[PDB]
Amino acid sequence: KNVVTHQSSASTYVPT
Amino acid sequence: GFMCTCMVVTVFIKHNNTPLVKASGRELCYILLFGVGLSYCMTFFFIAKPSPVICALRRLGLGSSFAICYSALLTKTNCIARIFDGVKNGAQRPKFIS
Amino acid sequence: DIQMTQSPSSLSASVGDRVTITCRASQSVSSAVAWYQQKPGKAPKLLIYSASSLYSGVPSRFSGSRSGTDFTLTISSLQPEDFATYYCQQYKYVPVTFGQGTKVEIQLVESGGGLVQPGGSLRLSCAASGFNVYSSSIHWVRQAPGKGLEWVASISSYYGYTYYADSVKGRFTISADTSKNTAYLQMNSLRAEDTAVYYCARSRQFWYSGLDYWGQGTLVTV
Amino acid sequence: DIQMTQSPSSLSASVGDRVTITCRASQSVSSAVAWYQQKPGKAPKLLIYSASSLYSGVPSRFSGSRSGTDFTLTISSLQPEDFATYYCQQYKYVPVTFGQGTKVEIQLVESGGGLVQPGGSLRLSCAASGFNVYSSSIHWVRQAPGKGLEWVASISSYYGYTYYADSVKGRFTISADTSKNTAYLQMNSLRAEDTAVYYCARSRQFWYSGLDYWGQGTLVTV
Amino acid sequence: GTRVFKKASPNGKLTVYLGKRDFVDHIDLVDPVDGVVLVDPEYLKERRVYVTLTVAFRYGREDLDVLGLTFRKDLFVANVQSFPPKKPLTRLQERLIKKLGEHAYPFTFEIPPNLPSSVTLQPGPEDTGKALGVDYEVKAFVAENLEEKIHKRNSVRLVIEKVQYAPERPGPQPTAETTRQFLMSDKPLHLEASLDKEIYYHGEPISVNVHVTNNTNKTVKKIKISVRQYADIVLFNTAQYKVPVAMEEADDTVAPSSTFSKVYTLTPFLANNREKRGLALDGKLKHEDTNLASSTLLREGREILGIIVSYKVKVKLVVSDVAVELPFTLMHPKPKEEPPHREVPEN
Amino acid sequence: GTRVFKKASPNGKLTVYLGKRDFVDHIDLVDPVDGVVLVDPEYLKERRVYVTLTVAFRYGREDLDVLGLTFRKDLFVANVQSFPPKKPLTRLQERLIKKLGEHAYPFTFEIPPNLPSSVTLQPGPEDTGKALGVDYEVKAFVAENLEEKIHKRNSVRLVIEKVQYAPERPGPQPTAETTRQFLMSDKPLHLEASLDKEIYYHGEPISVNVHVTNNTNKTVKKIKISVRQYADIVLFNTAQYKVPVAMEEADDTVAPSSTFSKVYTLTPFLANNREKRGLALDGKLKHEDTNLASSTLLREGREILGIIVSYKVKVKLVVSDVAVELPFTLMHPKPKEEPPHREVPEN
Ligand SMILES: CC(C)CCC[C@@H](C)[C@H]1CC[C@H]2[C@@H]3CC=C4C[C@@H](O)CC[C@]4(C)[C@H]3CC[C@]12C
Repeated sequence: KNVVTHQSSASTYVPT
Repeated sequence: GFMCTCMVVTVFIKHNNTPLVKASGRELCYILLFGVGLSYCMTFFFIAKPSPVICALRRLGLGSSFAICYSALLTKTNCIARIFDGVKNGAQRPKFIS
Repeated sequence: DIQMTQSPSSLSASVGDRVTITCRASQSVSSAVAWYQQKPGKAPKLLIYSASSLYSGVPSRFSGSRSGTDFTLTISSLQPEDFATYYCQQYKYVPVTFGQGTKVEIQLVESGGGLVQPGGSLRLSCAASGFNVYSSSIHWVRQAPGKGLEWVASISSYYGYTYYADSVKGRFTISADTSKNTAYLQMNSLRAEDTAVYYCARSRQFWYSGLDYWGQGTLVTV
Repeated sequence: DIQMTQSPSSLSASVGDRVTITCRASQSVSSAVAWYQQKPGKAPKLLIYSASSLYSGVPSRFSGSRSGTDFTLTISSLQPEDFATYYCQQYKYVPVTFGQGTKVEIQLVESGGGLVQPGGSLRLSCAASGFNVYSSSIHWVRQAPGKGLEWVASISSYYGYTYYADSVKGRFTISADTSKNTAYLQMNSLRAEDTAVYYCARSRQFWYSGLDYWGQGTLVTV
Repeated sequence: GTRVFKKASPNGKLTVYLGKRDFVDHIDLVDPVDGVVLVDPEYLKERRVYVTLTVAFRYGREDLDVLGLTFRKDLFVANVQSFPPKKPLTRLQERLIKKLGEHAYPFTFEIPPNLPSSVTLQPGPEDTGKALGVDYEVKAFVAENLEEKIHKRNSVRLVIEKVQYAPERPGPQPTAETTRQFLMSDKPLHLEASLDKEIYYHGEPISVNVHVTNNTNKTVKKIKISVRQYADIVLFNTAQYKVPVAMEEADDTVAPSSTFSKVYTLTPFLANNREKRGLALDGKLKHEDTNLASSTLLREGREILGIIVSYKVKVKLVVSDVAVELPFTLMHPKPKEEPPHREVPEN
Repeated sequence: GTRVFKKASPNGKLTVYLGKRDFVDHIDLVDPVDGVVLVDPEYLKERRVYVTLTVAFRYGREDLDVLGLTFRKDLFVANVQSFPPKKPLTRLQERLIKKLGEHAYPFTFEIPPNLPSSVTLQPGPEDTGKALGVDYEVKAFVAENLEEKIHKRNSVRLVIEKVQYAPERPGPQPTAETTRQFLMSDKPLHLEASLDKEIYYHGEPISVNVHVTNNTNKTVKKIKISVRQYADIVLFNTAQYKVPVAMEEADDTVAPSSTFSKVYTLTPFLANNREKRGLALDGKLKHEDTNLASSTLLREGREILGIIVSYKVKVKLVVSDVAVELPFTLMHPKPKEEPPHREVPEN
């Protein structure tokens, strides 16, 4: 019990 | 009492890497344990043959041991109070450096 | 800065027809493009905000679409009262300068206008009603005769942020009096470089739902 | 394990002609392919090592080439004494099993052979002369009748490394007596699964310049 | 017209498409994290791809940072096999499959209730590592089960935010009273405070009506009205973090045996609290410095999990002292389209 | 037929081709690091690509590791602009340009002399970070000058090894003698030792001839003959690291006023020294556990730079003690084709 541990983004168009 | 104090000292020294000892305050716990050991030493200063040197030693040791123990307790409770109170009014980081 | 191209430069159509206006951006804007309209002698009013999401208080005839970088504003029926100057704005990046502005043919109070010396200091006061300076972002936009609107100053009291255009940086100071709940603009300049009418508009503080409310504005002549 | 395919299975050519032998690997070998040859009743001798680098002590008629995974051994002139069985080996990965082996038609001492009971333990002794066990890697390779060579055991005393084939793992123990400068092989097995002649060869300890020296070998019959 | 957010691997063809960046909850139900993945047929034996939703929780204080320990735990980790070498789909997922192609493998996560919202503690200039707080992440691993180690190139990491909005019912307005008996005989001092409403939006002004009845032998020196923010940390038994995000001190005095009523305006904002290390703020993705943390709603009949953020208007009168607390909710309303989750003007 | 080694970026098209993985030196001259780079025209304003040759030097001891400090320095960093938006080329570089295409930008580095060879200290099981020692690396950055930060995706990192080989001249064979006068009157004890040769190859046996002349009143108990390896660390004024890589203790005794000559065989190897943390070994690329470090040759008329590795056969006789040291060189010879720089049998 005495413990501590236990590319870039993008967008696109999706047609309906 | 001396056996218990030395056992606790050895336990804390061996388990110095645990988060509990670090969070509780290594320095404060060590000095409190030292004061407890000083008290258990001063226990038998009174129970001996009284001499002026022994009388002075017993009075000084009793005063010093009480001061050490209760000042360590004050430091511990002051760190606890500073942590509990959070950010004080008009301040940003009132944390107590250990 | 990002320059917006608006087409056509001038459009004329019959009443009830469908009119399409195109807006091209310099680069990607992440669909953060709004469409505003203004009438002569009147403050601009927002029409479309946030990638073809219709704003409350305007007729449903206006519609928006986005094809890549291009943005299209479509009017199904040209109402007799729907003859105004339309502008394309992008608020994804600073500056937030508007588009070229197309013409169609067949509360906030601003003060501090009047005659101005060629070189000196000017103060513009913006009285705000119905909202707080910490719940909105206050913008000041100038419009010169013979040209469209141009973003000038922006202040966000909640985040404590200030923004000025490159052509006005170093000479424009915008402040928000929270106790008085008003805005002050100080401009120490020279010549007639800023001879334009200044509108004190507001936008949503956090999500920036376009410049919904625009001030009446006062004429400034150097 | 990596299996090597050697073509053709059997080759016959006139004396002085050019003979090409192809070797295909299962996967990439980083050009760590050598070509060996053996004559009947004689221990194998290395011919080409380390991607078409001719080894000292052999005629220059033999040549090598590498095209992707494929390796080619070319003999410009078929000498009357150059009628031996050729093998393609890859030592990039363990096991270091040789190729199929092509046939052409028109010091180290090994001991410990003799008759063997169907099930029991065998000891093979390899006396090494002219080199130290820490300056070379000692390998034991078995050859069965009607089949080519097959890598079995490898020991490197400098790094303290030992390697055995999958079919011989758990029953083969190889040791290097540095004080006696010899090699010992212990095999506790049963039946005639290992009825083959064992050659005690050596390779360069660090850069592994092929199995240059091969032991004479002794016949083992179960 | 609908659009989605795409995250691409640095190498290979591994693209994760998610419909929305915010997955809100309605106490009873939570909006499911539904998305799709495109993976090129570049595998021979590793025909299994996994999607992991992790509600990581990290914490570090100034004293703990100086000492050299920072708490870290995984509140909830959910693993879903995206590739089926049952599980109903949605209209958005079907549209994504149709547009992307046959390789579009769907994945849907149903976030269980009683989970903390995405709240990140404000880090100081010294802190340069991972953001302290509760962060929801989606990680895509193209590897043979979980036995293999995590590869940065193969894994796709995308940060999502789970937030709550203001309830439909405003709730009763706070009204807190306190009567204190002084040591000098029986001299009662009465204090009362009320709020304009119970639900408050970020940046909106807060009007507090404070009425004081002095029947004592002392005169009140100053009145301190503050907006305390409390960050209960259930895990690791961490002490409660209390921070005044706004304060107002009035030097007005109230005569003994007299009544005095007044109204005070307090508008919390981040500009004044930008230097308060450890302050809880809304969920962050790439250090956008979002608004203050929205006070989580414990409508469940109440679990000790994650970070619980609350706001209370505290009124204190000196001459000991009389202190009263009025809880209130500072939570964002439901946005019209979507939360941008970033500074809308980037520059 | 010639082949080169190619290192490719995780993303984009940035491939670095180098002719050989070992760049040896001949004291007077050093073999130049010549290579080519293929970069796709994926840039608009950042039309500058840089190649950096770094002779990094790291060190860490057991006490220092426990304390929490590890020394690190850059002995020599050379930057070359690969793209010229003078510098003679080589035949290999021209062939690489012809085969690769027009985009093949060359880069040539002339390593200055008096630089330490690629020697890596053996790390213990506790150590899991960068290898301790002197490592030569080539890093390709596709960015606008050095002002921009280093990007892992853009930069290409390839480890090269600079090693020295045995000199053509074997040199005089070591012959060390020592005469000691005991405190009991004037009783001289004579010790002499000689080696078969001065230059020694790794794994080759070492034959030491030891002759003892006892004219004293005491009898020698045991004779200890060891192969000490010394790693002088010029930087940071680190204490000399001395490690016995091989030892032999003989219980034979020599009677007083008598002569005794013998020969001893010592063969250093890594199997017995695999547990010696901090031992200097040959340059490593991907933890191949190479042979012992080849004793660097200080033919220059002698600079305090990098790590200087040396070997000495020490002979000690007890009954104080008489100790003698014979320096010798344990260096690899010139390989026929190339050093593989890896375990030739991978499995
Ligand atoms: C400080 C601790 C760890 C060690 C010292 C404490 C103990 C062992 C010491 C402290 C005072 C000492 C006493 C001081 C004086 C005397 C009187 C002498 O005629 C007999 C011994 C006697 C009775 C000593 C016995 C040992 C003693 C009790």
